[PDB]
Parts: sequence; C-alpha cells; structure tokens
Amino acid sequence: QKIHVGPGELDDYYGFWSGGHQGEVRVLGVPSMRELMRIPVFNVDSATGWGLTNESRHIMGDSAKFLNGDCHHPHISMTDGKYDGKYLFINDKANSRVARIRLDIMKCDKMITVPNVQAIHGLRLQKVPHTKYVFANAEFIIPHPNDGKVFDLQDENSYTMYNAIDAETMEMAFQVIVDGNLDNTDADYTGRFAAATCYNSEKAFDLGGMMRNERDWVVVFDIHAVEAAVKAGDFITLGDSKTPVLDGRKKDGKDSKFTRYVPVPKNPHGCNTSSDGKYFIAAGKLSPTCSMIAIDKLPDLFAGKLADPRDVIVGEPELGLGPLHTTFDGRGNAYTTLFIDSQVVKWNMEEAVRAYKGEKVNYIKQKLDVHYQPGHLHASLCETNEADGKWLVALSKFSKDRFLPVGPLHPENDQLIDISGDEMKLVHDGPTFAEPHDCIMARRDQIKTKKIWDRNDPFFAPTVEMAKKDGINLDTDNKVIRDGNKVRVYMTSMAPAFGVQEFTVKQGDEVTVTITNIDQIEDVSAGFVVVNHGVSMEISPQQTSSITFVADKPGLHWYYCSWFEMVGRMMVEPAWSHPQF
Amino acid sequence: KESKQKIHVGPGELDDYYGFWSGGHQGEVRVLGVPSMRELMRIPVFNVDSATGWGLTNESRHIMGDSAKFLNGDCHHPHISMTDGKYDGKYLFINDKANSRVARIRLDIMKCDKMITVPNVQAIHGLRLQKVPHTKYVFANAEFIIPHPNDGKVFDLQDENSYTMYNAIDAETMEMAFQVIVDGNLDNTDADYTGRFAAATCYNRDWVVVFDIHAVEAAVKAGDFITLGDSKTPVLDGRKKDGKDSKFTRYVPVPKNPHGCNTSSDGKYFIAAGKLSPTCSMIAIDKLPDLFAGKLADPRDVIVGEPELGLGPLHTTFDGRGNAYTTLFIDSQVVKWNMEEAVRAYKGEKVNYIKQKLDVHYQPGHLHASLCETNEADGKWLVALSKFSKDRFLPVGPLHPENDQLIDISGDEMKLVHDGPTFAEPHDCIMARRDQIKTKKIWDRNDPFFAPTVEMAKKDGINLDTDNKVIRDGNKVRVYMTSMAPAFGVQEFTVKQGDEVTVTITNIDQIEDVSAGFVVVNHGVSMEISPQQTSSITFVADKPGLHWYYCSWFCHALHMEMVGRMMVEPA
Ligand code: CUZ
Ligand code: CUA
Ligand SMILES: [Ca+2]
Ligand SMILES: [Cl-]
Ligand SMILES: [Cl-]
Ligand SMILES: [Cl-]
Ligand SMILES: [K+]
Ligand code: NA
Ligand code: NA
Ligand SMILES: [Zn+2]
Ligand SMILES: [Zn+2]
Repeated sequence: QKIHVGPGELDDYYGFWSGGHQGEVRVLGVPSMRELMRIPVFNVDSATGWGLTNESRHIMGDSAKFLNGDCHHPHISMTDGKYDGKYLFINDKANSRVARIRLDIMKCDKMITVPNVQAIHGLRLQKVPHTKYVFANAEFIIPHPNDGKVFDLQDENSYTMYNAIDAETMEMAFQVIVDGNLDNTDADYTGRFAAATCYNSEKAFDLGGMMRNERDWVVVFDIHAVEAAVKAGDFITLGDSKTPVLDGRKKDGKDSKFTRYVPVPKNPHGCNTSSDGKYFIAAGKLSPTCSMIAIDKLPDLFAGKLADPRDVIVGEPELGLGPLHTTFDGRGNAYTTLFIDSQVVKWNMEEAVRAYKGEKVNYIKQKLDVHYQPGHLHASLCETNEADGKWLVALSKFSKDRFLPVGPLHPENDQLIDISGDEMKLVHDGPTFAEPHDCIMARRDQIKTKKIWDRNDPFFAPTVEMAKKDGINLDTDNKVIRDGNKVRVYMTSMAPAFGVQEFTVKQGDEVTVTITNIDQIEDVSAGFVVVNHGVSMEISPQQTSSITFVADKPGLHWYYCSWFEMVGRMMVEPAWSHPQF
Repeated sequence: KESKQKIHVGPGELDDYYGFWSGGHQGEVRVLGVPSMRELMRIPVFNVDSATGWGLTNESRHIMGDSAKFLNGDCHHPHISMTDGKYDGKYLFINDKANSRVARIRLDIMKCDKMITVPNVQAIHGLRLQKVPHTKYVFANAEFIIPHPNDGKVFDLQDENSYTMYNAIDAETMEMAFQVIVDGNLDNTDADYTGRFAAATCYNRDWVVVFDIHAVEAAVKAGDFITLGDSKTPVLDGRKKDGKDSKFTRYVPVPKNPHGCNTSSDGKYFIAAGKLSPTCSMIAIDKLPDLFAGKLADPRDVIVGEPELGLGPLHTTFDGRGNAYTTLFIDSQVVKWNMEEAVRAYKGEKVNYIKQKLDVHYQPGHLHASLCETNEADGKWLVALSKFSKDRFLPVGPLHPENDQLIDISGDEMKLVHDGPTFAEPHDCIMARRDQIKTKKIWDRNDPFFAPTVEMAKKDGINLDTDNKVIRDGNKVRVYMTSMAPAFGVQEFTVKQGDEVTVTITNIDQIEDVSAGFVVVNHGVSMEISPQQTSSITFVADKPGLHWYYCSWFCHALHMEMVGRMMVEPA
C-alpha cells in the first residue's frame, strides 16, 4: 500500500481533523497527512475574516462574541449507513455548541448553542435511514433552573441531558434528561437506538466521588419512543427554550420508556458502533476491558424480555491498561487504544464473544506500540458499512522525543498505520497543533467540492437581501450609499482593481464594505484589509462578503487586497469639521 | 556532483532543519521540520489563538498593548537574528502589514515576547535584519505614502508632507531607533555584512535606495533630527531636495518596479529583482563608500551586473557556492545562475551565466535556500513558495492552498522533491540548522513573559509556587491556584454576578510535555499553562448559577475529571 505521495500525485482520502482547543476544522490529504485547508468554526480567522465578517457573525449568532472553541468529534453525514458527503458536524465543549460545515464550499454554514446545558462533548450522527439527527452529549451536570438559587448537584433538578439536533435545519429536535452524565455516543444501523457512555453515575464534583462506583453504564436511547412522546405532546420545556424535553431518568428503580442503563465498568469512555451493526462497544478506561453490547438484544431489553440489563452484554474482552476508543477494519476485527500501555490492540470481535461464553480462544491478534498515550483512533470508513480496512490513525497525546524540540508546548502525534494486512504497520508520525482529539476519513470520490460560488448561495443571501433594500445590483454596482452616520460601500472586484478605489466618510461613521468578486476563474481569490482598523476578509470568485467597522481615525487610510497595485483609499473627514454630538 | 539528499523522515527519526513559516493573512508563525515539511508548532502572534489563549490572556494582551484590540494580522517576512553574519538562535522577527506592527519571537520558548506598532506609518511589509556585527537593528519598510500629519486636513498624496519612511527598530529593546523619510514607495529590504549599509527597492526606471546607517546614527547622536506627532522617534530626511542628495541615502536607478532585494551570502551584492524587467540588477556593496563619498560620477556606476533571466523575476537566494536562484513569476520557474559570470557578462564577455531552469507549480514568489541570509549558506535545501497550486493537491472548495515546493540544491542539478500545501499564503520562510536552535524544556519561574503577573501576585502577598487563594477586592476577584495533573489547586469558588474575575494558574508539574489548560464553559475563556508557567485571564461573571471550568489539555488518564465549579450568586 502506497504511503508516500510525490509531486504531482494526489492523496487517496480526505481527512477531516478536529482542531482541538484551537477551534477550527482541518482538511488533510491521506496518506500524505499534509494539511490542505483550514475551515474556521469557533476560532476567529484573520485570513478569511471568519468571526469578523457580517456573514460569519450572522451564522455564529450571539456566540460571535466568543473568540474560542474546543472541538473533539468531527463526523460526516450518512445515507443508508454510508457517507453522503453533504455535511460535517463538530462539537464545541467550551461554549456548548454544535456547528455544521458544508462540504461543497468547505465552510461552516450553521451553528447552534445548545440550550439549558453546559459542555457539548460527545457527538455522532444517525446512520439509518440517513442523518436526520445529530446526537450530542452535554457532559456536565447543572441546576435547572441555573439561576443561582441552587448549586447542589444532588438536587432533583440538577442533571445533564442528551441532545438531538435536526441535521438539516440545525434547530433542536429534543433533549432527554439522563441520570449521571454523558461522555461519548454512537448510533445503530436502524435509526431506533443510540447509546452513550457515562462516567459520573455518582453525580459528584470531586475526583474520588466520580470514581467510586465499580460500574457506571452506557445509557441506551429508544429514539422511536422519544419521537412518539414528542408527537403525543408528552414533554416539558425548560426556560425560554421550546425544545421538547423528555425524562429518561430512572424513578425509584422503574425505567423510563426512553432509556435503559447497561452497567459497564468503569468510568467508560469510547462508545463505538461496529461497522457490521452488531455492537455498541464501550471502552472500559479504568477497567482493562471493552464491553460489547448486542444491538440485536436491545428490542427484547426494552420489552422486558431480559431479566438483567447486563444480559445485553455478549463480550467483555480483557485488552490492556486504559482502553479509550475502538475502531473497525470491516473484516471482523476491532482496534482499541490503550492509553496507559500506550498501544493499539487488534482483536477479533466474534472470538471475544465466544470467550465470553467460556470458550478458551485468544481473541487478541496484535499489540502495536504507539508514541505516546493514544486517545482516539480511526480506521478509514469505520463509521459506515463500507469500512475498508486500509488506513488507521491513532491520535496520541504526548509526542515527547518523536519530533524536534519546540519549547515547553509539544505537538500531538497522530500516527498513520497500515492495517490492509494481518499485521499493523506504523508508517508515519504526524505532528499536529492543539490536540486534535479525533478525525474522520472519506474516499476522494465521496467529497464533491464547488470551485466557484453560486450567486444565490445561502451563505451570503442575507447580504444580498440587504443590498436589494439599497437598490443595489451586486454583480455590477460600485456605489457608496449614505444613511445618516452609516455608510454602505458596495463594489465589485476583478483582479487587479477594486471597483471603488476611494471613498470619503465622516469621523465616527459606521462603514460597511460589501465586495462581490465578479471574476469567474478558479483559484483567483481576492482579499480586503483596511490598514490599522482590524479589518480583513476573503472574497472568492462569485462570492459576496461584507464587513463593518467604525471609521474612528481622521485622515487617509489605505485598503489593499491581501489574497493575491490593487489598493484603495478611505478618506475620513475629522469630527471637528462636522456637527458635534 | 549529484543532488540525492534523503527526504523521508520516518517514525522515530528527526528532521535536520527548523523551518519558520510566515502565517500569511492568518497572522501566526509556524515551525516546520525540514525536510519532512511537517508543521511542528504554531506560534500565535497577531491572531487570537483559542488553544493557548494568546489574545485572551493578560500576559499576551500586555505584550500586544493597545493593538490587542485587533484580531487580525498579515504576515510576510520572517527572519532570525544574527551575530557576526550567522544565525544566533535568539529571536525571530516578523511584520504585520495589516495593522503596521513588528513582533519579536523568542526562539527558546517559541512565543511572541514583544510587539511594536510602528508610529506615523501605514503597513509594515518588507523586513530584514542587520547582519554584522549583530542584529542591532530590525529594518522595516512602511509601504504606503500618507500625509504628515494625517489629521484629515490634507488628503493629497503629492503634498510636500505626504511620504513614507524606512524604519529601524532596536532589536533588543523593541523600541523605535529611527525613521528615514524616502522618496517613493518601499518594497523589500536587506542589509550588508558590515553594519554600515542597508538597501530597499523603491517604486515612485525606479530605484534601490541605499541607506548609510553610520551617517544616520551620527546625526541621531548629534541631535540633528526632528520628531513627528507624539512619537519621540528620531526622524531623518532621506529625500532628494532640488536634485541634491541627503547624507543618509543614495538612489540607484534600477528597472523596473523592482521587487526583491537580497544580499548575497559572500556579502558582495545587493541583488534587486526586476519584476517588469526580465533581469536582476547587481549592486556592488564595495562601491557604496565611493558612492556616498561623491567619488563616482553616476549612481548607476555601482551596478556591476544586470543578467537577463526570464519573465517576472521576483526574489533571489544563494547556495553559498557562487550561484543565485531567482523566481520567475511569469515563466513559473526557478532559474539558477552564477553571479561572477553575470558580472563578467555585464562587462561584455561572451559567457553563459544561466545554469538551469526548473519548472515550479505555479507562479513562484519568494524562495529561500538554507542559511542563505548568513555567511554559512550551505547550498542544501531550497523552498520556492508558489501562489497558485491549481491541480497539485486534492480540491478543497473555492479557496486553495499555497504550494511550497522543496527542492534539493546540494548538487549540480536542482531536483524538485516535495509539494507542501500551506494555508493563507505564507509568502516567505526561513530555515536554520537543528543545532542553531536551543529550546527550553520547561519554563523558568523568572521568565519576563509572565513577570508582570508575578508582580501582581506580589502585591497580593501571593507565593505563586504554593498558594491556592481567592482575593476579594470590591467587585474584583483574583483567584490564584497551582495546577498538578489531575487536579486544579482551587476546585470551587464563589463570586457575585457582575464581578470581574481574574484566574491565575501556576503549573507546578516538572515533567516535560504535561501541559495544563483552563476553560470556563460558556464564558469565552481558554488558555494554556505549560510546566512551570504562570498564566492569567480576566472575564466578567455575568451569568448567575453554577458554571463549570475544566482542563483542556489531555494530560492524564483522569483528564476528563480535572474540573472545577465557579458559583455566581445573583445580583
Ligand atoms: Cu473529547 S474525548 Cu476520548 Cu473524544 Cu478526545
Ligand atoms: Cu489537566 Cu486535561
Ligand atoms: Ca464513575
Ligand atoms: Cl467514542
Ligand atoms: Cl526580498
Ligand atoms: Cl552547483
Ligand atoms: K499534548
Ligand atoms: Na443558528
Ligand atoms: Na511593545
Ligand atoms: Zn514578500
Ligand atoms: Zn515578493
């Protein structure tokens, strides 16, 4: 299998990397592991203007006031258990958001702050019949209401919730109150069931408290039951949020209709659906095991056909110290990170099931040393029924001596591993910034990108509407609209000239500059920077972009095209020559 | 004779060089390993970095000063300080064209430690360092002509007081040293190997303006200068007046809208790339004393070569073996040529100085050979940074990566060996040998980077190395804590809604690589605390109720559980 991509050759896979606490999404070529693009999401990007432009701030909403995010879990939308290449979704643990990225333009196009929760961590997508819901865990228990009356996590109204977002509308669909908390989550291959690990069944705030119980659990959600209660109006609402809220807590040992709690040791972490749809596999973390939940036994479990929730466990292989996450080659093998032993362990799932029945059989096939302390791992197409068994990325948290020293802060080590054969082969050490936690690969032919914008693209349609109100045809017009102390500049751009090369305003005016790149050649992006005003943005071919700033300094102020004589001048008349307020 | 260096750095092997890439319009500096071309680290400078909290923390905002209000930068030209014409590994400097700044990066901690807004100018673009006897000055071009004063009375760019200026910054103090008014616009700049001369390409035939830095220093020492506005910076007038020269400058006619301005590693030439002219112009540095002394009949007499090379020459670099390498933007090539043969051709000899043209993909701007800015230029690696990558990488939407192409120059024939895609047009880069960079493994508790925070802690009676304390001061709350995986030293505290909370964390772990983080959920608060570092961040607790904070940097098996609670009592 070819590991090295030479000049003129192209990568075989796209890789979509979480940006970690840096807040972006990164597009890599696989197997070269080179970074092809950065997609700003929760970060403010000087280069494109994301977080500065009106289009981007409109998408972020009120959360545009935050300059940070913390992402972990990128996932690609699916149709019938296969990637359809439409959307990528990712979490923000820092400011409790989910974002949607459109894979045709490689931009974030939608963002939501999840109501009545703190810290969106675990995230994964419904697989079947398609990605109708984005499933997202809120990790931290909080009071409801959280108004400063009650701080006690043991209060009956202190809890966290499982969250379902409508993937197409990026509005909330429902939330389910759970016992304990929520770590990671995955969905089955039918649409009925989703599942999440919990590490804080104790509802504690201290370290020893969260570690007390020998078993926490994975909570299983009957999504069909949830939907039926919503359609029946059997729900409540919290605060000013209209989101339907269902109670999936146990009441005095009696289960709700919406959830079952399968005891799993111990502070379990990863929650991974095998690519054949047979299992939710929970990684034991503090227990040296994974627990294999038989999805085929879940209907009987919710129908009371089983005596003990543990009856849905059909395997619990002992694997090594600190199992965190599991992935799949599509050949029947699972691959699990061992954080403490610092390895990836390859094991056969059907043999583990047989060992759980007492059959003496060695289900462990290989242990590969990684460098060092691996967290997530990802095999190519592992989240689909097309899991191809070719590439594996293990994302390790301490790179130590594997790269040149660069000061007290080290890179992460994302190691590419060839799993096409019976023996795992470490082929490449990939240093990355700010701790990507996890990544997702797609075949080259699963992603179809636009090379030039459509003039009706929803990304800037609000700006087109604003322009229409000013009587502006954006494809042609080079005009300065004045409106009190507001100035709206509209111009076309075509290399190497701005359509408006100078304009004059009064000191203190609020200036909006809207630029429509009317070029039609690929790769010829333009930029716009106003010197010493903190203004910067990208305008690609046929895109309209706009940015608003206060002309707070009198005098002449240059603007220039960043993304390459293509310059202009803003002239600001001093306040003392104009009416005084 | 052959170019046959190994390019593969396999698992467990280390790169041979550091590469320092400009972050382009994204505003950071990036550390790469060469020849693997992998990005080892991002150093935030003019960008706001969610990961480390640069732009959010009190330490970073103190370094940025008032310019902390800007969330953008536009970087181009990274350079490493020198002693006796060789890299000394102390500092890296870089420009900000967008908000007119220069930043200094300390190469032992790989952080920006100083930043200056250059007064009375717009857009710092070209930038290079004094070489000899060391980098006493950072030389920086302000690109755009503006009125002086720029107070809104005069907008006329032809006015006698409309001009731009060449800027000298004291590398060690990061304060302005002096500014020189010039005729025309400044493009790129470089310095000689004595400390006496610097040069910059100019567009108003245009010119290369040469600065006699010794003459400038003498005028400053004598008090023969003016100041502009409210800046104390000495300002000298390097313009021609009624055709008569300043003592500070000479204008050497050079075709045509010349762009790159590069000092050859043997110290013989300032080489200006011709752009609109399919040539480079070679200025003999050893004729400059005669030029300034009035012993030459014509400023053109310092030109000793003008080789014809191809369409669109933009920048030049050196292998230390006598060859120059120049980017041809239109022809989309690197052309390797012999400088002494070009000089003889200029005198009329029949000699072909062109050695090879290598196709690059596509439209190269800057290029950089390893150690090319030093008298130790080693002729091993070349990076050409091309603007239009077209079909050289997988498609990724309407925006495309820059193509930074690694070229083996160790032998007679240039060999293209790697295409490296990069984000936001890095534009230019610089390389250093592995052994020229020495980095700290853990922070020093006396480090100036957070010394102002240590001072604040001292005013509160706090021993940062041990204390876990909450200081109440009106509506201000100052939390001080130690951190040691997997526990914050203060795991809960209570404030009043509206309070201004400062959280100062000292990571007292001693193990390399065990960094800690701090994030306050739904408050826009995030920062890094590496081993032995103190970091602080200020935010207002504007929301009543229980608000979680957690460690963002995976540091331990129990990392998910390294958390705390801020309790905010309602108004
Ligand atoms: Cu957020 S956790 Cu194992 Cu996913 Cu990294
Ligand atoms: Cu300390 Cu994560
Ligand atoms: Ca527990
Ligand atoms: Cl998981
Ligand atoms: Cl140059
Ligand atoms: Cl040679
Ligand atoms: K790390
Ligand atoms: Na929204
Ligand atoms: Na400063
Ligand atoms: Zn440049
Ligand atoms: Zn250039």
